[PDB]
Amino acid sequence: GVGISTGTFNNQTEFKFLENGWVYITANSSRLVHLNMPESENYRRVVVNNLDKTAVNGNMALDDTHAEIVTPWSLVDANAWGVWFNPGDWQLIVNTMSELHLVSFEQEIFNVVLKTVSESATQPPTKVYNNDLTASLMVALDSNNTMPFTPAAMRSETLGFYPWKPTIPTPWRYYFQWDRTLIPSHTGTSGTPTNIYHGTDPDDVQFYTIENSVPVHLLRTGDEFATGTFFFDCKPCRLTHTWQTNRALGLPPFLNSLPQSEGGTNFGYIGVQQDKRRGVTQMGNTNYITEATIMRPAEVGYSAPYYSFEASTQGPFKTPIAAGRGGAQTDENQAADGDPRYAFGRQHGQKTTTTGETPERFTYIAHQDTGRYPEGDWIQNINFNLPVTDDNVLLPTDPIGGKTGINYTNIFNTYGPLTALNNVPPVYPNGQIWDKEFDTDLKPRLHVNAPFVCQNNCPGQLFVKVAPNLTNQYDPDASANMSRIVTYSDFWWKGKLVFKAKLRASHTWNPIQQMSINVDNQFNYVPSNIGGMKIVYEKSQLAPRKLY
Amino acid sequence: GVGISTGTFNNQTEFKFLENGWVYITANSSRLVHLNMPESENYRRVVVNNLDKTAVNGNMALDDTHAEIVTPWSLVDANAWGVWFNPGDWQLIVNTMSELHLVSFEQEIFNVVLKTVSESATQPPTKVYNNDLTASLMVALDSNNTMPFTPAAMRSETLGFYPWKPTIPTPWRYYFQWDRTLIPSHTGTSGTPTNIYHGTDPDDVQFYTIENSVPVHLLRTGDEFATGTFFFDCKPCRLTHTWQTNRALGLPPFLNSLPQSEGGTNFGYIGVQQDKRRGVTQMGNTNYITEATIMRPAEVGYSAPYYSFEASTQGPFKTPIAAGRGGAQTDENQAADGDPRYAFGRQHGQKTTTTGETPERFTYIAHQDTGRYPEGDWIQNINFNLPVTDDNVLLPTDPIGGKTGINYTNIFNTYGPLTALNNVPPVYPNGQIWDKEFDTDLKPRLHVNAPFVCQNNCPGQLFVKVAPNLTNQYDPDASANMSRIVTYSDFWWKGKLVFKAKLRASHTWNPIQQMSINVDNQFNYVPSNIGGMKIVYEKSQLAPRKLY
Amino acid sequence: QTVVTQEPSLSVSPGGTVTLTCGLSSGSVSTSNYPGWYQQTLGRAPRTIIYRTSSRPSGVPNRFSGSISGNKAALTITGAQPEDEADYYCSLYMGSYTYVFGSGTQLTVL
Amino acid sequence: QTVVTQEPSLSVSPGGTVTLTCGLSSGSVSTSNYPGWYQQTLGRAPRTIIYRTSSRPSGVPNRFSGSISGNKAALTITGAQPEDEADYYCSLYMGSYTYVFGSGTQLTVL
Amino acid sequence: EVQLVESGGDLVKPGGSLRLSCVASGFTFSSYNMGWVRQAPGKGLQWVAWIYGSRSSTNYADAVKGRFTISRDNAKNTLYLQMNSLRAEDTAVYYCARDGGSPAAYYGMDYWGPGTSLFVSS
Amino acid sequence: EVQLVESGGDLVKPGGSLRLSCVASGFTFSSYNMGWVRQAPGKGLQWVAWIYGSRSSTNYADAVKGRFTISRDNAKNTLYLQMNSLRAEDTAVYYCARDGGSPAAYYGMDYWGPGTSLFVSS
Repeated sequence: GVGISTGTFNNQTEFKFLENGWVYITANSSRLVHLNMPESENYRRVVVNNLDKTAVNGNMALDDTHAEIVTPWSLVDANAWGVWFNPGDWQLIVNTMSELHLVSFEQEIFNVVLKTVSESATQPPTKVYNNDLTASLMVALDSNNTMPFTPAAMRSETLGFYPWKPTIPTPWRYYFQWDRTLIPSHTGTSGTPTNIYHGTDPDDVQFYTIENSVPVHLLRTGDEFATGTFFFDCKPCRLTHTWQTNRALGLPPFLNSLPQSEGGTNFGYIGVQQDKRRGVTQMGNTNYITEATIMRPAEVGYSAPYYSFEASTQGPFKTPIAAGRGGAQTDENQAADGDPRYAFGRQHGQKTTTTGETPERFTYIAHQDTGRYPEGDWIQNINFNLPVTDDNVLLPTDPIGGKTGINYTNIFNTYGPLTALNNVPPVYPNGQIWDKEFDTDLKPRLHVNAPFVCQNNCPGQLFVKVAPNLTNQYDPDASANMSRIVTYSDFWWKGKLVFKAKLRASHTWNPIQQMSINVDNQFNYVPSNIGGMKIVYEKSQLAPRKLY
Repeated sequence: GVGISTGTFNNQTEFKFLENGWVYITANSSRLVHLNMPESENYRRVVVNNLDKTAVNGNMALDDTHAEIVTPWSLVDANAWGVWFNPGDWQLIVNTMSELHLVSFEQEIFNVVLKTVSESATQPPTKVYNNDLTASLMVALDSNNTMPFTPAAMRSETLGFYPWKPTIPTPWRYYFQWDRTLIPSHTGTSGTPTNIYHGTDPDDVQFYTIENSVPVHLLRTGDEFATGTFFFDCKPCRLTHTWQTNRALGLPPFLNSLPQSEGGTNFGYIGVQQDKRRGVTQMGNTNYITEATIMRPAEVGYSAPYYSFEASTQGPFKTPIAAGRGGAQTDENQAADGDPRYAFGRQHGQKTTTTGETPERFTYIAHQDTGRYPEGDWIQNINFNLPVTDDNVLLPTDPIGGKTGINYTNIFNTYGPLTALNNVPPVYPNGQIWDKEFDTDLKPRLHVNAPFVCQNNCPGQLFVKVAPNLTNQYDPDASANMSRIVTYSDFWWKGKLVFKAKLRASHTWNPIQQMSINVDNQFNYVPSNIGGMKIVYEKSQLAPRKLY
Repeated sequence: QTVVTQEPSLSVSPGGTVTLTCGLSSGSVSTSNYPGWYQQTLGRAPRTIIYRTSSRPSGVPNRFSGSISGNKAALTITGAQPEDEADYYCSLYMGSYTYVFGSGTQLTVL
Repeated sequence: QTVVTQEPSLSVSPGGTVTLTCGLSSGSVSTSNYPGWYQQTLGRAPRTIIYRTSSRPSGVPNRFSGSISGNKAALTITGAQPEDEADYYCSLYMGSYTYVFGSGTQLTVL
Repeated sequence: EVQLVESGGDLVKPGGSLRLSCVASGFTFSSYNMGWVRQAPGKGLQWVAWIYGSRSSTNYADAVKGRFTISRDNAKNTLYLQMNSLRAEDTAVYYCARDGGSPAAYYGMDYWGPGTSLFVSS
Repeated sequence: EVQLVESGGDLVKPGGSLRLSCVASGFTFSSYNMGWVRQAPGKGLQWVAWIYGSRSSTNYADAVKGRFTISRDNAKNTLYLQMNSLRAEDTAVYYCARDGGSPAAYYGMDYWGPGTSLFVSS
């Protein structure tokens, strides 16, 4: 009814420990969600065009041309790690657990409140807010996944990460098909590169509406909505990283001479000439057996063209890579391709008291060593006459195409049947948790944006809207915009995310890396004197595991 | 038989996780123990006397005068944390667990080998080692605890901490009663202070022998000995520290004015005059209610005379304290009374390749804040007229007894019915695990050397000896020493220590302190290029818990 | 010790083409040396003309071109202007993280 | 500003008793000031005579005694020897971690 | 945009020490390898020191090894060159140098400061 | 046993900088609070700087605040006094001072070094 609550606030994470080292981690997340009535009650097909920016030669990477259907609905998205765990919970998970499973998801809307705003004609602004007890909130659960999948974490538009801070839903929109051509150029190109937007292909048109595709529930102040429990079928997520490169696979060479005194200058020596050694190599025309030429079971990681942009029907897009750059751990400035960069606002980890539109940014460096150091790569002749001469070796400094800033590694691909790689680690708090699998016939082996992928399906998107609150002067025949009473809603969203995790075991004599609070990061986890909070990112795959 | 093994080497720690967040931690420890035949086959009553050292005025703290029975037996002691856990196991325990229980203990001796040494008459030394298949090893388990309790961890004489490094037992001895008087002096005292050893009281004589008190088993090469499982009845051991001082107990004062801008210079203010405030204080003659005078439920910690030496029948001994010094965490140089200092050799954590008799030493600073900062203490008149004048206040800088280096805090005791304190934390790897309770009528509330105390009893001490290997010329009537064939033994000792522990829970938004490997301590856990190992100490009570 | 040799002095008429060369007494200059060319006027700090043997910083006129000729680095000024008269210094990346600088060439526009 | 005042010059006959005093222009000297007394000879570094107002370092003759007299620190030399003629400096601990030094007293043994 | 300003150059007697400070603006200071070059009066440019990487690894020319120390403070966006046991041969104008390639270094001085003169004379 | 040796004192022009280094031996350097005192030519002793605690907290006299920096390296058992913007009033003999009370400081100079002379003159 009007004066009866329809739900309870719960934001507790429970760790129920099972037998055999397994734990059920049920994270509860409760938020107060504020929603305004849509700017327009219609669906719009809006073409965003920034040909001015890309008309500058060399700016083709800044292309934003696209077409989107803007809908009157808003999306309630909780597909981010920060929506579910605080730094203490994440510390417990990443320190005491070795693998993580995604078990189930539930969400519900309760304690719906709808208020109308009456603004007076007095010259200084003044307004009052009245409860509209008969107003309704339109809630649609796309449990069949009919609507396009538009996760908000990629735009930093999920629910807020603070239980005590009210959050908002994101206005929903989806991509409409378009055709676009953009010939790349550079500073110094003469003429106007081909840069046109060709329109839309009629055979690819797909105009979706929530009304025609999903059942819609009208919730009054005394109503509540529950989606029901959804159960995932994803793969386990490892909370351990691998450190072994191809150089550290298998049996090391026997050292016939060992150091007689400790110290950094004292080295063990194999004691056998490199061309007189025993072993197996894939180089059938050389007698040298070294750490770089000896046979290994397979290849850890792969090389791909980095900062390569491929053009397709809808324009250019960067070629993704599964693994981050090698050497970003020895030198943090080397983080670039494959090291995801997260930019977020005050709702999602940035200092809440900051002013301005500049977001808080961080580049994530994974502990796994599956990356590549292209500056140390090279190609050489099949003859393999050592030491190699100039014409028989292609080095990373050799120009490709006549460009001194482009080398073969930029266009180099080593993906093959022997490539072995890991899934992307969870990124806390701004990383996505689960992502829908592509509906293609042949599917990618992994996604670079979420550690869990939906093989069959994952829970339907939740859409909310303020039902039209018409005045007495509504005329559907009029071409002017619908006249509505200014209405807004505040409702409580509660979600339950259930994981299954395995407790880690100590395999080595030495201790391992753990996340800990210290003097440097001590104040990143507590509020300031005025209430300013923040959530800094945390690494997940802290403990190491042996690859081979 | 001769060619049949009687046991298996096991040095694995198993973490079997139970329901409700409990885990059984069974640590297995296997060692190769080398034992030489005793220097003498007799019991000796030896008086150690160093009156020369203490005859120097001011050196009374260096008194070593005592009397001990030296026995032909050796003690096998595994009552140290390093005997059971490696740094990885300890990291897991201290990071993932909140409390620890001592469940059970087992030990056994197997694969007994006895060898005789034949030394040739050739001028350059040369010798051979022959198996004495009929020789015996005498093993006595004092399961009834008849013999004096002499834990070896206090002398750094337990078994080695490395599974792959053979260890030795410690020759066993116990204290014999003696009377000693030593009048304290100082540099500048005139005359010879009273310094005598008065002998032994006949009413306190207690001469123990293993033969007359314990059953003795004769183990040949094909024999093994098992003590059987012993079960403890000790109290739980907390793996969390308390941070709350009396200044942080209860409801804080309400701040009527809060800072309007974040920054270290912006403070909240109570907004009420200290003499106009409301609350409860134990000072019935003052209207001031402040953070230092407001009533608290009880007292956390206590003050005691530090570096006070009490003399008794057998001489002077330092007065122990339960808690360490306050401020040793803000300034590591303040560690002194109550902060245990451990000195150990190469068997028990010191770099195994070091040379010399200098031991490796470390002072343990506990994370618990139950200590005292005597420099901030003071006494003042009951009148309590503020600001206090010279004659109405006794400060830590005021001489006591006319000595400018002694103040009231040196003789100050605040232990009372309101005192609340914690048990001593485990010290890894050199700390003792369990200790026998005193047989007095009134027993101490805790022990400062081990976190677990034996209420009724704890497992009997294990004594080993090489059975006499006589030559053909033995004559018991001769007053000369017994002539024996030079014999020694090597046997494998295996022990199982079972703990019950509770997994910790995340109670706060922020993360907590965890033990982690880093660049600074990275090489403290791995061998050097020549095999040099070490075991640095680790703190146990890392996570905090609320006292009130 | 590494020594970088370049013409001590060079001349060019206005609107002409001139080439300044930078070699090594022992060895050859390649793109692995990342030859850099910097321009310095009297009483002023050096100005970067070329980096990575071909890249001129934004604002550098196109008349300056960097290349690798033979076993040396070459800086070619085509249509040299009066303001191009200055001391041009060549920097070679000698591996590891060591840099070497040439003696410098004083280019005067007639 | 804290100012430590002590007698600029003092004299004592051999075998006699002399007292050097160290006070504060504003305030009084107590054991909380940890008065220290240091002896300096011509062309030599200072030598610590007294610390904590009563403690003389090992090797300091017993004829040097530190005390608190009235509202000042006192260094008494009894049976003064010829080698005691030197500049005696007084140090006061001014709270927190601030130290102040007196002007110094030139003690000459007649 | 990218600006480097050097300071601390002053007349100093032989055998002394001096710290040159380079303030950088218009770019992320910590993301670029920095260095110090020097030009003697009437002589050509000579590389002095280089600081590179997130670990602040340092390399020095043979003429200043053991005597010069190159460091950086990214909080202040400052580069410090501390010279000890200064000689008459160290008298010169010292230029701040910034490499423009953060993830792929140009291995050449992308930006230069105005320079600070240091005179060593008895 | 306990020995302190100061070095680095040299003639320097006004406005310059100089680092005095104090090497300590015969005791655990990190366990004792250290300091720098100074005596002007013909003047009395004046406290300059103090370093105390395991956290290396530093305090300075008003005459040298902002200009002097006191630091310590326990690995080298060394105490560093870096003076910047040296004035003619800074000309004096600087003495290393060691407090003998590790857990209970004497709050007085227990041990002194021979001292190093610093002359500031144009």
